[PDB]
Amino acid sequence: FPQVTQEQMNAFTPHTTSNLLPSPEQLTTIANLLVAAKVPAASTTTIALELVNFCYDNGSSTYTAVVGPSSLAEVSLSQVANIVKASGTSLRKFCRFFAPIIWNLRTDKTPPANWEANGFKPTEKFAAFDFFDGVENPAAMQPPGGLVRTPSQAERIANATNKQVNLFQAAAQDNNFASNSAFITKGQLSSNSPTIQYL
RNA sequence: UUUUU
Repeated sequence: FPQVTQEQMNAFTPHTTSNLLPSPEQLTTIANLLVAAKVPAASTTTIALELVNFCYDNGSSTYTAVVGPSSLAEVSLSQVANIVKASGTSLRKFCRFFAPIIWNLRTDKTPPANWEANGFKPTEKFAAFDFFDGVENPAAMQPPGGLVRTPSQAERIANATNKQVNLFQAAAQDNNFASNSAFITKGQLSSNSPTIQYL
């Protein structure tokens, strides 16, 4: 190895990606299938934003019942969300790409729908959506004039501590069985007692 | 990776 010199560390191409966002190769196998849904060529970020806006109020699980007709084309959201659930990228991974834009578009104006009953205090309610780690990412699509306001520390602590509570609501309903068969599960649906409801 | 109902 040639003991890197100054000219080499002065002629570096700065370029950052992240595995929390869908790979650049996956951003094309989505656009090519969107136009295949008769979607306009130029207006391809609008339809994706109109889905990020829906996952901002209901969530980004793979089990989210996406319902609603788009107001920008003749394509329904369900077939947009089902297109984006292909080629490997998860829905949440996709909404993470536009998180910095939905931040500007909706913060301090309209909170996520499911915060009154997701464990968020009223002051830190605008981080009440998953994929909130999309603004902690300089790789996601950034808004023209930067973010409206940086997330506060309270909001981050909340999104962290509430991310773990939900994981101990999903992982506390399933089992540590590694097979759905009737010989391993023995019929038991869950593998853990009601330590999954009480404190 | 897992945050819906």
